[PDB]
Amino acid sequence: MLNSFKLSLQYILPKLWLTRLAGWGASKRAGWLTKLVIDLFVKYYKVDMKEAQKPDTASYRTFNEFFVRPLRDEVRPIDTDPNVLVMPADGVISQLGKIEEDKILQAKGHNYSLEALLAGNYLMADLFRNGTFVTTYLSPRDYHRVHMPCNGILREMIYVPGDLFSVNHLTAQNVPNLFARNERVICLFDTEFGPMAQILVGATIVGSIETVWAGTITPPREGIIKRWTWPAGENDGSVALLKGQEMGRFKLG
Amino acid sequence: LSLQYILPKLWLTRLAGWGASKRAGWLTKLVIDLFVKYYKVDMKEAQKPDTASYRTFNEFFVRPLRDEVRPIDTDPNVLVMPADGVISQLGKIEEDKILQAKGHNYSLEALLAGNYLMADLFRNGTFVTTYLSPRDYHRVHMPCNGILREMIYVPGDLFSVNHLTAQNVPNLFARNERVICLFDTEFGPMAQILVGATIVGSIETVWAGTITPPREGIIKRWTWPAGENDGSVALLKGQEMGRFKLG
Amino acid sequence: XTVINLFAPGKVNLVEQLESLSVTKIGQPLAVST
Amino acid sequence: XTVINLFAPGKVNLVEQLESLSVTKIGQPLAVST
Ligand SMILES: CCCCCCCCCCCCO[C@@H]1O[C@H](CO)[C@@H](O[C@H]2O[C@H](CO)[C@@H](O)[C@H](O)[C@H]2O)[C@H](O)[C@H]1O
Repeated sequence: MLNSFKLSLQYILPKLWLTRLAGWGASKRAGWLTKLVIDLFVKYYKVDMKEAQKPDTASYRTFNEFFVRPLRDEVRPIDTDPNVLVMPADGVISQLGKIEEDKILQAKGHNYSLEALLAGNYLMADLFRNGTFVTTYLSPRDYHRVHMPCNGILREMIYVPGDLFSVNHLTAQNVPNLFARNERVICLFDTEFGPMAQILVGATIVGSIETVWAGTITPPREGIIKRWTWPAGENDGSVALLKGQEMGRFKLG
Repeated sequence: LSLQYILPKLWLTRLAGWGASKRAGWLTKLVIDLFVKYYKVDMKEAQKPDTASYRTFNEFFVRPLRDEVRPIDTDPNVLVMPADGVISQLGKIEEDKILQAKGHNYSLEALLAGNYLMADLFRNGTFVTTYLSPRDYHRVHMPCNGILREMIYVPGDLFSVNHLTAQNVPNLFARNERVICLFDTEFGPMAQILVGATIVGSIETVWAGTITPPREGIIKRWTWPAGENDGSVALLKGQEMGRFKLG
Repeated sequence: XTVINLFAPGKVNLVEQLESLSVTKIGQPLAVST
Repeated sequence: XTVINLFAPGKVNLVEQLESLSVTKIGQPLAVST
């Protein structure tokens, strides 16, 4: 119905082979060539290296080291009202607002299912029916680690296999279920504000997802849904994170 | 084995589906005759043994048989085979573990797309994996009377589902596109899972028609009420419940 | 294609002569109540 | 990339000035308890 070369590429391109290839290159200690790619990236995407702990591009041994570069604490002060949930990621708001029954906005006019986002987990969907959602978009120029909006006890993590569509205005408007079909990690926490999900969704090239408690979840890509549980916070074996603390990140591969 | 990872399995599936849905007269008939030749199809078993009788290749692929050629066992204590072909593997579910091939296990939870509550129904139970080939009848029939409770469409890959891939591709049945059907029966809760493969990627049930294509990349769950309720769906032992075709 | 059946524990016995590569036909015996 | 947050009904109000293309910075306000 829409006749777009770019949309066709999303379906035509071997997005996974490209993601693997880029992950291979981004893991190489390639000295001057590593440094060149980083300098060209920083120039083309207008990265603010002043915000990084190591502002010198020669300090990074691999591209991925640079892509996941840490910031200076002082440059992201954590709001101190314990009634304030804070932004988990640097970037822009894609969409946000009320979950209209099961319905989340992907773009103006274009909905998707909460149950579909949560891989058919109707019991976890029930926690969030008629609740609230925020979708943050991280770009190549942004810091690529993700932090807690509030204190949380980790209860549940679900790895979901999927595609590696690009994320932009064309895909957000034209690929149905973009965030519900792309590879992703669902994290469920107990918080003071009730149950909270923080879902990390991959994209072409930026396909690798880590959490601080499990390391790299993907790659490799084994094709199946995997579920992990943790007990309530009063119990041995529980996992606890503070507001503003790092909980995961994205990288190439 | 290398081909399985390189080949654009879904492009090939879509292409074949397009061709197999065309009312293409002589060309339809040619492809059917070549298929019947190459795969040694027994057309004596079909209701319409005449290959000109089929307006599309898919019509032929899903050709009905004559009742008399598949008598349904009569003991109401006997569950019958759902599909023509060969047993791939069968036996006990070892806790969460199902045998794919010698030396290859897979997770019941992974087969059921993370549905731990449906996995609990079958922990330490029994499983049967039937393999249908291109020569076989491609519709699937009830092993006993059942009330449909739950259907789950699961997106995935379209690996080929032969003895070589069964031996070499980890989680083959848990990663391939598939439909999970859950029934109440006299013998307790029972699943009949229809798993697709390269080219043969289209899955129907009699109650919902074609589930896939299209391929929208999300898990979809449908529920039906208990028996003798409005909107209830009930099927008899040996009755058709679904099928596979190209696309 | 492939069809996978699951039955709850202790509900059926597979007919004993079925093993890997046994020929299947719709309507033939697969398992019996316990 | 993408991060999606889900919160239970009645539990938070989004900061009222946030909309599509609002700049996000880790540690800045996103929502308040009710
Ligand atoms: C997507 C981002 C792309 C970033 C740029 C990618 C460029 C890829 C170039 C491919 C070749 C680089 O491959 C890289 O070769 C150099 C050789 O100098 C090796 O370098 C390593 O071993 C050699 C000795 O054997 C040492 O002198 C060197 O100090 C050490 O870091 C790396 O172990 C290897 O990873």
